[PDB]
Amino acid sequence: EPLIRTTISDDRGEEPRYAGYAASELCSKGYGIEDVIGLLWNKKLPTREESEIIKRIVMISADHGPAVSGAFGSILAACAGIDMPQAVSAGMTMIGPRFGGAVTNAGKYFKMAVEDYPNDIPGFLSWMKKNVGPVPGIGHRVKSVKNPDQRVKYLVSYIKNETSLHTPCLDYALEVEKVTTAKKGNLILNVDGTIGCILMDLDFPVHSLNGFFVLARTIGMIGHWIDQNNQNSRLIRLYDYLINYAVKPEQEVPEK
Amino acid sequence: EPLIRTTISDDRGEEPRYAGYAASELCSKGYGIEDVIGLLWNKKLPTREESEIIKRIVMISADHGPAVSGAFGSILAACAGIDMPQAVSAGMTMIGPRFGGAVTNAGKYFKMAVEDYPNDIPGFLSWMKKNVGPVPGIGHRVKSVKNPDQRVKYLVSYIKNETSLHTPCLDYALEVEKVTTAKKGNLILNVDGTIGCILMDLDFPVHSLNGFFVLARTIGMIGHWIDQNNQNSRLIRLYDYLINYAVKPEQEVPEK
Amino acid sequence: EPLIRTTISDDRGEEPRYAGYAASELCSKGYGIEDVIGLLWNKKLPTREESEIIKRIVMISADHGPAVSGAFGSILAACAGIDMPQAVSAGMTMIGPRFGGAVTNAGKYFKMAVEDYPNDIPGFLSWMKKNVGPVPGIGHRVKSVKNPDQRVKYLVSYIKNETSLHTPCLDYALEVEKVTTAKKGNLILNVDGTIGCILMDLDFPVHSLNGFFVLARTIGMIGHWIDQNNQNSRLIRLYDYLINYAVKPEQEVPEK
Amino acid sequence: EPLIRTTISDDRGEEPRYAGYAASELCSKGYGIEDVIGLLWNKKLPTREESEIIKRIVMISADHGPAVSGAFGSILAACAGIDMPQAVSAGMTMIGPRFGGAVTNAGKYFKMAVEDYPNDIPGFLSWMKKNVGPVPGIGHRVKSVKNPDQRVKYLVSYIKNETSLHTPCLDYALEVEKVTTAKKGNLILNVDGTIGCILMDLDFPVHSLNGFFVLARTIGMIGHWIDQNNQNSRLIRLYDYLINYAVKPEQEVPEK
Repeated sequence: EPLIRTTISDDRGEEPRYAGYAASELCSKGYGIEDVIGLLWNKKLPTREESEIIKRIVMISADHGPAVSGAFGSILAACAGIDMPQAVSAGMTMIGPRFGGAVTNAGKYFKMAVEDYPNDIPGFLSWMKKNVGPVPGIGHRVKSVKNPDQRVKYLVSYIKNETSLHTPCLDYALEVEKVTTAKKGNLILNVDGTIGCILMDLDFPVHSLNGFFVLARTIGMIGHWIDQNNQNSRLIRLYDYLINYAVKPEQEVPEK
Repeated sequence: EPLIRTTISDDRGEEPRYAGYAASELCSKGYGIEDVIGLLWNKKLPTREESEIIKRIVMISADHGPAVSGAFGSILAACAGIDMPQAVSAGMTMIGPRFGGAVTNAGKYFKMAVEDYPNDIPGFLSWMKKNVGPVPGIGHRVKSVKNPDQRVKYLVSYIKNETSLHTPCLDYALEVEKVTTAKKGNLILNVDGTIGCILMDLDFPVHSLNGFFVLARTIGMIGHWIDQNNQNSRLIRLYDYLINYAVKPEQEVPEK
Repeated sequence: EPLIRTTISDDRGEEPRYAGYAASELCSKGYGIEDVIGLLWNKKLPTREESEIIKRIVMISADHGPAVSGAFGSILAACAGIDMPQAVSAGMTMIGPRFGGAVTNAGKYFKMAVEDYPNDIPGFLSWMKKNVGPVPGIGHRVKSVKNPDQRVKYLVSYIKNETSLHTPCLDYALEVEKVTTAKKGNLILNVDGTIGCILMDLDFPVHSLNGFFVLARTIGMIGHWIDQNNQNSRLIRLYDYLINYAVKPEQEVPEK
Repeated sequence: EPLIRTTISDDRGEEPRYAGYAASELCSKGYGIEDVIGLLWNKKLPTREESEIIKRIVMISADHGPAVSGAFGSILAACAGIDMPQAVSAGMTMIGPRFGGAVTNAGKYFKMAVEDYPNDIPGFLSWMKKNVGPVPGIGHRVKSVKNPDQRVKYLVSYIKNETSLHTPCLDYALEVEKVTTAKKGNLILNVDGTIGCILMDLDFPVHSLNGFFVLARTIGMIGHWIDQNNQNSRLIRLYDYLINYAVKPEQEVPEK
């Protein structure tokens, strides 16, 4: 009775087979990292145009500076003298509802919009406000109509002008963006919404969606760990004035 | 007084700059994930031939089945119902001296061989036996002269026949392999030794070396998590006969 | 302006204050680890009976062998040569819906049972079957009416015969057990259900419930890491026959 | 044939046996968490004096505010919406050479001092300066002769006045402190040095020393996670002025 069942990778031969294809044969025939991602996560070789999109999603989301949770977690561990894989694992642990997770929720709700509200953006927005609250993939702290997110503008322009891919989730999100930005300038289609829609339009299943942010941000977290080690950075201690000690009154311990 | 100092990535503009280059501009000009890796880990755009090698190292090492520590850790967490980033972080935590770590040690000692024993393989082997023990990057449990590692054979053949790159560490390791395999057939140049030498020959610094295994194996760990979730796999419990309970004699608790 | 707000601990003096009490003063006056747990997790010094219960919950939950996810994760990392904190972090990552998490759900649903179905076990069981699935805290793979869980029998007997604590959630769960075990012998009140109910009955906040399993099992995971290191245990590799390779048929890679 | 060998815990009976003792029997006879720690980490029931020391080490070490790496890592994950076990695993990942790790080094080097430099503090200090660097367990950022660490003063006073335990490592460290504090007021025997020496003097195995900091700080990290969740704390973003962007000059991407 086997303990585990696996379907994606076979290491038993002279080299691993990813969804039935020999790793060196993928290399030899000119395939890339983006193609191995499609094979191991979706058991399907991407088409030429899908491959170009996967490559761009990873490149555009590789890093977003040291202030955000994943990179900061990796930096904190690097400065505490932790080895690279363990430091990057601490930063990766930050990926969830507030850091990267909106990719999945945006994919889910824009897919629902296409299926249940195809010719009804007001109905979709009304249902979202009532049942979810803010629309996942809409809104940014600083990026806006006046200050666009070039990561979004580039990905959208590339998929629309350099591919023939039909993108109904992304198309719907772009129509919603026109409405939400008319309400408030900061209500843009953000990079999580963009990637979430594109991945649904590339036929990736809902539970694979987070893989793209996890993998891409690992590139950046490894980079931040290397950077801190190159600088011989010292242990981080949060400055006292950055902490609000809203603690209980000091008390004497009562006798038992 | 800033809390942290960063040198690799600037998110303050319309899009991130990786070692001074705009992410969308790298995409537009036909660069890939392998190029973003070079920028974020080494602050240098790889040459055309270096880029082809980085791409192949990642593709060849993306996964090696579910039995090994990283993939198995990710599977265990997936079967316990843990979300993808946290499950992959558990598998990534396994990367160290026995799982992936030999890449760094092989790079270090073959670089030392080139510098200190250039025309003296017997001297290098004698020093290694006395001061280290088995040579890192030499030996495999099942792969041998009779059963070659096609991952090694492919990477070596590609860098030698499809690039003009000078590879002194790899060349030295290949010369050592001829000697060690003459001693015992299983003493091949393994994939860790191969990649470790190539990365030293691509001028990556010693402490960046582990990034390649960490990033590549994240592709596979994400895949294994998705696979277990697609199958709706049940909680793993190690079968009783697989555990040797070499426990102490059962004793009564003494009165205090 | 402050980055974080904290309410539980103040390190600024000659020693830390936990919910207002000096650590050495707690030691001096004969308080224990269980008292520090109550202070840091609930900002309240436990009463003597509450302290006795917290102590017992931790002792009973410290470990449950090497086959379960947390201990096994810690062992896998120990055998891969990973340092103790990082190895224990990998095992801790396994704590979730299938490993330990049922403590919180059992607490939540038995509290709901007391409030919404006080004299109606059939109504509670019907609602649970329809809206949740199997009742959290009910059932075990091997423990049963014939083979009782002495951890449960002890905790129940102690709280009923050695304390005056009012336990409505636990009382309800015990009444449910009388019904479910009459249906099938394995439908016992399990240790997660027992602890979850007791914690609810102790008025511990819903957010804190998982702390008890996390802390207690850390004792066992540290032990397993030490044990594997004392034995100089070798790298674990899952035996080939324990893996079902339900992989895709081998295919040639198509030309681009 | 078995995959793993275990010696500390047996779950196969009606309840787990820790180093041969039944968990409920330890509870019944008045033993505590500190006794379970001795059993699972050292396979020996502590004596009453050893038990009192273990209890105090854990209580004194439970937390040291939110500014330090472990607690801060747990807070960062809590504020990113990560579940408790995974958040605490991120904080635990910070435990290493700069955060908690000095306990082991101080134990190791003060044991060496007793064995190799018994009546020779200048010889020990000279060897340490030449071969190690700053003496592990000596020095503090803010605690000094003028501002003592009450955690140290309490533990030292308790073991000297309330036990008959022979403490040669601790005695040596205290003699070193008399010399180093005469050189500079901040060169005190710190809490890591104190605990490390005491653990060595208790004959705990070198492999186990880190267990005490890992376990104790898990109490605090769980507390910090609960605290942030009670407050419904927002996502942390490191303020721009706290980051020094020492980035490369912006450049155009060259054509391939």
